[PDB]
Amino acid sequence: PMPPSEFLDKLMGKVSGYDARIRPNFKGPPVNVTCNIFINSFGSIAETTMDYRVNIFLRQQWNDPRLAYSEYPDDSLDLDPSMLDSIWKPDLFFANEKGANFHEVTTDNKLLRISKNGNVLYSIRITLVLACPMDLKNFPMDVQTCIMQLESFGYTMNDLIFEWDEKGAVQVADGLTLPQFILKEEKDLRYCTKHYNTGKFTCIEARFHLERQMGYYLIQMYIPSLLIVILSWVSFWINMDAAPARVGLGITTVLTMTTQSSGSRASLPKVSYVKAIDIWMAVCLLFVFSALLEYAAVNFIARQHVEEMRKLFISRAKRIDTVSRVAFPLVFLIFNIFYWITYKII
Amino acid sequence: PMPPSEFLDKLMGKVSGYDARIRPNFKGPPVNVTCNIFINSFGSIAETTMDYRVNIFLRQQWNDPRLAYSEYPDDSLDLDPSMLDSIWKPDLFFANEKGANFHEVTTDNKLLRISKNGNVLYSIRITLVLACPMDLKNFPMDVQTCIMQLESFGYTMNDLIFEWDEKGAVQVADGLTLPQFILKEEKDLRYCTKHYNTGKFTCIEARFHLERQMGYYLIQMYIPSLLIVILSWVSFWINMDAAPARVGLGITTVLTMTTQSSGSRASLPKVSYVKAIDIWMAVCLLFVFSALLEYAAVNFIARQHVEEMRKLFISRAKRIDTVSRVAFPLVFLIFNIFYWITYKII
Amino acid sequence: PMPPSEFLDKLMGKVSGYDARIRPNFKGPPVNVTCNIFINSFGSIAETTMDYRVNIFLRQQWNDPRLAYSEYPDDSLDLDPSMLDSIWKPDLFFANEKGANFHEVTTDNKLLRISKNGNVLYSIRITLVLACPMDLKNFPMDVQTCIMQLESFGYTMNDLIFEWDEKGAVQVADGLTLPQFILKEEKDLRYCTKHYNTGKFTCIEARFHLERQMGYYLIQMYIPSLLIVILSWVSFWINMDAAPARVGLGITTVLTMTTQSSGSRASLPKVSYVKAIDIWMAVCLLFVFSALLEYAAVNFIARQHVEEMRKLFISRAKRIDTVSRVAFPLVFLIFNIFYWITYKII
Amino acid sequence: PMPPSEFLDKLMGKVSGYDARIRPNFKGPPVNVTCNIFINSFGSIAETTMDYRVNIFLRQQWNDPRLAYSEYPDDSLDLDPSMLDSIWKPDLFFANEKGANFHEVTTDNKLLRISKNGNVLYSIRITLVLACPMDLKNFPMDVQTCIMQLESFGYTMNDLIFEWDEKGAVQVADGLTLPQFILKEEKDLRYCTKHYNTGKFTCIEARFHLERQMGYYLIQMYIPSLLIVILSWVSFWINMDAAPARVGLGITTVLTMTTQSSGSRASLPKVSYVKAIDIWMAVCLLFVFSALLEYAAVNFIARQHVEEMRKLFISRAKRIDTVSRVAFPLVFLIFNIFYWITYKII
Amino acid sequence: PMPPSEFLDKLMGKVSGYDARIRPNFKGPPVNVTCNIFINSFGSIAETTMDYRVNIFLRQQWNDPRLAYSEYPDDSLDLDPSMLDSIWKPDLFFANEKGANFHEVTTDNKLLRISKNGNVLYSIRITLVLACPMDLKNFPMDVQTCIMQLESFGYTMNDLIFEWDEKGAVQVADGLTLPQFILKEEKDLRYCTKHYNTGKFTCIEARFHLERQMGYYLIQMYIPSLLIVILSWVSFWINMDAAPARVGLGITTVLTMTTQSSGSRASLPKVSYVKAIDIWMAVCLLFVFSALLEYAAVNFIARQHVEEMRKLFISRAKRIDTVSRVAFPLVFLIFNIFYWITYKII
Ligand SMILES: *[C@@H]1O[C@H](CO)[C@@H](O[C@@H]2O[C@H](CO)[C@@H](O[C@@H]3O[C@H](CO)[C@@H](O)[C@H](O)[C@@H]3O)[C@H](O)[C@H]2NC(C)=O)[C@H](O)[C@H]1NC(C)=O
Ligand SMILES: *[C@@H]1O[C@H](CO)[C@@H](O[C@@H]2O[C@H](CO)[C@@H](O[C@@H]3O[C@H](CO)[C@@H](O)[C@H](O)[C@@H]3O)[C@H](O)[C@H]2NC(C)=O)[C@H](O)[C@H]1NC(C)=O
Ligand SMILES: *[C@@H]1O[C@H](CO)[C@@H](O[C@@H]2O[C@H](CO)[C@@H](O[C@@H]3O[C@H](CO)[C@@H](O)[C@H](O)[C@@H]3O)[C@H](O)[C@H]2NC(C)=O)[C@H](O)[C@H]1NC(C)=O
Ligand SMILES: *[C@@H]1O[C@H](CO)[C@@H](O[C@@H]2O[C@H](CO)[C@@H](O[C@@H]3O[C@H](CO)[C@@H](O)[C@H](O)[C@@H]3O)[C@H](O)[C@H]2NC(C)=O)[C@H](O)[C@H]1NC(C)=O
Ligand SMILES: *[C@@H]1O[C@H](CO)[C@@H](O[C@@H]2O[C@H](CO)[C@@H](O[C@@H]3O[C@H](CO)[C@@H](O)[C@H](O)[C@@H]3O)[C@H](O)[C@H]2NC(C)=O)[C@H](O)[C@H]1NC(C)=O
Repeated sequence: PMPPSEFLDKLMGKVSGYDARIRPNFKGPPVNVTCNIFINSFGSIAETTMDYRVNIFLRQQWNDPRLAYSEYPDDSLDLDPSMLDSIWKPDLFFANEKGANFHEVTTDNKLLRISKNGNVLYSIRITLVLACPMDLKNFPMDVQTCIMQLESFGYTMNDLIFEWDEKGAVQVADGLTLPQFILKEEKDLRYCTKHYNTGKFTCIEARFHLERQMGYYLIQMYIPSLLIVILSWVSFWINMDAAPARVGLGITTVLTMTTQSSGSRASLPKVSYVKAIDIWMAVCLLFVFSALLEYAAVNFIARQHVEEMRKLFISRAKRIDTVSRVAFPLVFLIFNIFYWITYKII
Repeated sequence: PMPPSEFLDKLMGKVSGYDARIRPNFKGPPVNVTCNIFINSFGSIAETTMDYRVNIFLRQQWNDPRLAYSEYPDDSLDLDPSMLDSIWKPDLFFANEKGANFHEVTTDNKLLRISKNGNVLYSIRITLVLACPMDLKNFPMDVQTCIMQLESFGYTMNDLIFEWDEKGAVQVADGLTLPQFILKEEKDLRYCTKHYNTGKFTCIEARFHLERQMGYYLIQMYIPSLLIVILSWVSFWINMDAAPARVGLGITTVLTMTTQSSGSRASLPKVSYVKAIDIWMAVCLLFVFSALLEYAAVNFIARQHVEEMRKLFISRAKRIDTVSRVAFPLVFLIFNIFYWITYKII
Repeated sequence: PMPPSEFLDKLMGKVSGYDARIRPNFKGPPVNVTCNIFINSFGSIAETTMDYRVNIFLRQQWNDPRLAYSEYPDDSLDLDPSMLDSIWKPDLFFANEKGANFHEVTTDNKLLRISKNGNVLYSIRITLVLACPMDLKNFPMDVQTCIMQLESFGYTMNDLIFEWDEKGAVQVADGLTLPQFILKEEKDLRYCTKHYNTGKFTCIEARFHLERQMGYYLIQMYIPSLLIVILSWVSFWINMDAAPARVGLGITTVLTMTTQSSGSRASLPKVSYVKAIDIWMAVCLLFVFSALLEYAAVNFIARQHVEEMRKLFISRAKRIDTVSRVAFPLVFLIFNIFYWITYKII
Repeated sequence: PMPPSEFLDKLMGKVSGYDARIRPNFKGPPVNVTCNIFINSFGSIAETTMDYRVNIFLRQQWNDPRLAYSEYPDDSLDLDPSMLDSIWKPDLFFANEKGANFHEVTTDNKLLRISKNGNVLYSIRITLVLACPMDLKNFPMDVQTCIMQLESFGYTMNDLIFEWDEKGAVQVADGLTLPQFILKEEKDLRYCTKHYNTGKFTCIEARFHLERQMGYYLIQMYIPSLLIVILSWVSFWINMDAAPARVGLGITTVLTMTTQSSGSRASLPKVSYVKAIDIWMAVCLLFVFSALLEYAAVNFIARQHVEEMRKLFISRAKRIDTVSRVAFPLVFLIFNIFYWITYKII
Repeated sequence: PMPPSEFLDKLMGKVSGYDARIRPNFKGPPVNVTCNIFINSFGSIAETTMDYRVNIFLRQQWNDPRLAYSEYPDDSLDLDPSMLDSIWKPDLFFANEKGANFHEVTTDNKLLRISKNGNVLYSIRITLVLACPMDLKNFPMDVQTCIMQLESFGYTMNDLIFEWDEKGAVQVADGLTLPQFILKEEKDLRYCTKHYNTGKFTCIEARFHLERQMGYYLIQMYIPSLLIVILSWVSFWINMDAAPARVGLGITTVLTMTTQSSGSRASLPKVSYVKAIDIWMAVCLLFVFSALLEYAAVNFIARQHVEEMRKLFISRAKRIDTVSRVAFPLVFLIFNIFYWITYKII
């Protein structure tokens, strides 16, 4: 006899003086709530909004001496979420929620079991859209650090303390991959204790290091910006002194270079500073604009101008072509060395 | 006399000791819940978010010996959703919900009938937005496998086991078509039993094989990329040695080829690897860029340069034109053989 | 004396044995619920999602012999939605809901009146986002047929039957117009009785024939595609044998023709088959691409090439121009006859 | 003594026979509910959906003789929204809701006070997304008339009548401006009484005349369409008889004119008819396309062609240039007079 | 003994005559509620909608003499949100809500503590989407002032007065940064007392001065608009009297200048007036269009035209080139001085 749901209504009901509005160990030491999470889903990391969506299993463990049964033979008593509002629960929240919700499909997704000595496991499923500030100084090569922090709202430090457990405080699902990022295995765990004019409130947080996948931006933004500089080096071969087509190749490789420089920031926040994709576009814009300034310098030296003088201004307008045909694969190559050593090391 | 709604309140009410917070066969064998789904709607398969929306009829069948009436003459007793929170129900959920809801139009869309021996049918309507990781290595020719899995949240393996029924575990509606995909008839059914630090929980899943319709990408992305290579072969005929228009056709078929290569990935996730639509664009980019590098080689050989020597540099700059007029329909044709046999077989 | 709300609480309350969980005519003939709708709003007919939004007044009429009062002098008793969950209601739903909601502004928008013999009128306001598969074979000239179907969820055919009433089963508001479509006056009304593994369930449906307004696509997509073919016929007049500008007009009218062919499908689903707007773009793409292949054929015949021989290759390269200047207004006109007779008849 | 909340529970509670399900003046004259609104926010007037969002204070005043206290000394008794569902309220709704909601921040935003003679003031805050059909025949110069109508849902004309009050039936906030429109001060107030097959229901409505701000469309769409016609008049000066650049200026001013004609309708509904911005684009498309047909006519007359005959065809191909250089500032100016007098008067 | 939750149910329950529907100091002086906020998150400041999203901690302090306990030994009694609807609360709302919500993750995020003398602290977490009208006369250099105002809804001025506290009435989080703006430290605090036809209602508000970051618009919109003017100055060097390429550089630098002038207002509201980014685009449009009107003036003077007369029309068409090659770096530089002194001072 003695089923658990009838027995546990005796443990927390009208008799035995249990009050769900009062924390355990009242007028004594604070409640030590230890926590760990299990990340089911991760991603949709937007940058116009600067937020990310996570789907976690928030597990909470504390001790409640009023729920310590002694004569019931089992070791754990589950509690379905119909009677979930009948015991004490910590008032945990996230300091960067930006909208969140539970999951209530076919049953309230809430887990609650009570051990013999009073250890209470409390596991719920939460979908969060957490805010993290994006630092985009070196944009295709940055390592973002987006955090999540777990505060108390109504209980101060002298009544309720949050801790991480030592046995794997952040678990990650097995095949959890990201379309644009990779989640590094080392996850920092530190304190974030807040001081308001109301009091000091407990806080624990977990950093997540997000490294980008450079392989996408190496296809769309780097190679067509490297192919268009080779396209601007075709103008050094067309008719070798003067043409109406070297102007047509000098203009047109600045046009789509301006479009690709403007199209590279189509889905980005309007940040105040210069980033890594800017000084790849705004330096390769010089290598396609100096190729048209050269033909403007050739067509002014060649068409300026006797017998002796004919040997002068023709050998001077050919010296501009056959030297800058090789000098631009030296200036563009010495920048391409300097660009990647600056950013791949950082 | 004895109406069912008054009779069944005797079966589960205050008398007879029925408690909806306690599973059937308590302190005994686990509850064997068998399930099958009926897909009403399918689709809106996004790839930026990597998710799909489904609209199912979730049927659940278990046995409850406390609900086994004997003296009532009927074989089945329906139960409207007003008294739905009064019997035991399995706490099923989806491990990749990503937000979901019920349907509550004109009545809570819930079905519940109880047989004589205790068999309980439970059919509800759920709209899900399920997550599936997209593998886009061969993008217009891939066969996606998007899954859905049905776990328990509060009952472990020794208390509740999920199964698929043998009589058509996944039904599909009659005229259910997809705008971009086709749903294959063979649907895999296997186990996905999860191990956490709380316990081990039951899980059953059903795979759906989604094959794309290549007919859309054969019109927008393949034929204008095949027409623009024919457009670049017009330059082998214009004035046959030298023109200011062969540059104008050499530049311009790289411009919109760059735009079509960039516009082909307008609604795609920023994946790290190269896909099948990339190495169709980034190889046909060579066939429109080598056609301009040829005229840069023709205009350097023809305009380089006597009586005997005049026969040399004219017959040499015409040999470049009349051979590569036929060689490029050999190189582009030998790639076009190699590109489709690689991907249509896989 | 005897107010209705006090009298009707006697009619359905604890006394007289009324039970809102039991259908009328129990253990007898099925309940014949007759229905008609009033479409307030219609439209926002998307095609990427293939759905439409409607705003209806759902009226339901059935008979309930337990509500047949006799001695109260009035003919009808209204029932405000505070006591709405106290009588029986049919569990109607829509088989293609895709999310829906009620309207609860300043009062629950629900109407309920009870006649003397037991006739119960029940009118509620529902906003639906209904799904309909789009058939886009002849896209600017198609007649779409989007339906809505009204099923029962928990009551089978032997307990509850849906019917349309004979007195105008679908009413439409007076000034209801659509931005892209016109709603035809003939609305089909037929049965859609579903067979599941649970039972057979009643279903009635209403077809809505949606004919497009071709006047939008006649301005944006047809006239600039007809103007660009006239633009390609300008090249037959420029210098009459050879120019570096006939190449520039031959290239450029393929460029924006490719963009307009790609821009015409900017807000469309990725369907597997070819549609009517495709073979207007992909045939007028030939009339702007054959005009450049002609000048490539002229510049190869003119620049190929004596005294007698001079009369040959000049009269042959002029014969190509002065015949195809008139032949292309014959080939483009004989397609334009064949294109519209195929689609305006269907 | 005698606080209001204890006194008013006597006025509407179990004693005195008050029933909130029964309208005042029952079996008598209908209830005359007078209404006025206060528009806090207005705007976000979309045209793809053809709707606008408003944020109003809906005030309702009626008479309830059962709430007419006599011996309590005050003149008004406020009623907080905790007891809001305990007296009678009219079932007002909007016939063009398209989704709406209340505001429940820190308290249900509901006001309710009861005078001595029975006058009841009832003020709530509603956010509406109201539908209005857009008439876009003269699109940048139209005066839109978007309405809002307030019906009853359960009470017919012989039980409940809506009226506007004479003392400012529509108030507008002080600094309420709009980004694209201006709200005219004259607001029409008329009746909209509906007839259904259920009965006839009361309805009152208020028209809002919305005049556009033409200053935006005068910058983006009119001046670059007027600058590009001046750009097409540059071709009458370049080399004065024949050039390969007059073709290049003739083609290119049709290209971006086609893009600006297509880009002007980027965020507009797909209406069946022609509008005012169309016949500014589709007439200035002629003035940039006839300028290229002129050079095609010049290059056919000049290059057609003796001593006497040389004076003929040179003075004939120059007569085309020097007359149409001045005739096009006469034809484009006589249309520009005719265009604005047609639309600014209407 | 005497736990707080049992003691406080005596303080506000059935005994002691406490009524939560009645404000403190009834029939006396008004309730002086003092407020201060803590901005957690700020931003997503849209301009098409003209709104911003804030995430605040709304603290409210007032005095309630009915809650002034005397014999309980503690100084403050917390109150969890399960009993939150049992005492009096001010009916605060925001006059520009535009939709808002609470936060209910793992507990209702509400704080409530009661001191000994009756001081009641009440702190809740609210997410707001507040409306502010944008003034965009000088668009990249403006200082926006977006406000938030806190009114009462049901209590007039003679019953409830809102105030700001003197001890830091608006606190901001530590590392709160914005992607496009910076939040100035001086925050104005003034009154906004409203007068309706119902009464006069209290209101307090806080101004937030938002200054833009000009560094984004200095990269995308200013440098490619300054590079294209240098690109138009290349045409003064190409062949120095006449070319078919100076037309090709005169047309093309107007094309993308028109696109950049249209693309700069891609995500902006359709305002009626001219802004700062307009008269940078619409003046640099003149410097790229007058460079083509010069070559049309050169090609008409040079190609107009003896021995003496040959020296006239060649020295006249070269005087146009060599003077306007230096005059345009004087006119564009004297505007660039006048443009920034006008706007950076304001
Ligand atoms: C929750 O965790 C905190 C911190 O782990 C516990 O506080 C600690 O409690 C112990 C025993 O009450 C304290 O030790 C005591 O130290 C004092 C000198 O400070 C001395 O009288 C004894 O040596 C005694 O052992 C310890 O100082 C204290 N630490 C802190 C930081 O407060 C708390 O007891 C835990 N509460 C529960 C309910 O488990
Ligand atoms: C739910 O399904 C499971 C699996 O089908 C059932 O468990 C099975 O129960 C039977 C009978 O209790 C077990 O057979 C027994 O085998 C043992 C040796 O293992 C031996 O003493 C007898 O031969 C006896 O027949 C069977 O092993 C067991 N299988 C597993 C995997 O546990 C369970 O009974 C079902 N529960 C209900 C309520 O239907
Ligand atoms: C709801 O509507 C259905 C169909 O209109 C009604 O069913 C019909 O009921 C009548 C009278 O009970 C049946 O007529 C009977 O026919 C049998 C032979 O079939 C014979 O014994 C008599 O001639 C008798 O009149 C009729 O067959 C039956 N039709 C069907 C398709 O079932 C039903 O009665 C209606 N229920 C209510 C509550 O109005
Ligand atoms: C609500 O407003 C309506 C309309 O303003 C009121 O109806 C009006 O009531 C008066 C007095 O009952 C009627 O006057 C009567 O006219 C009849 C001839 O029609 C004659 O016997 C007398 O001369 C008498 O004065 C008036 O006709 C009637 N008007 C309409 C259109 O029905 C109604 O009484 C108001 N109800 C309340 C509760 O204020
Ligand atoms: C809430 O705050 C208001 C304003 O701070 C308080 O109103 C003020 O109350 C005091 C004392 O009742 C008034 O002083 C009195 O002035 C009159 C002449 O006006 C004279 O008889 C005495 O000199 C007396 O001190 C003061 O005028 C009044 N101010 C206003 C603007 O009304 C109110 O009492 C506060 N309520 C609570 C509950 O704290």
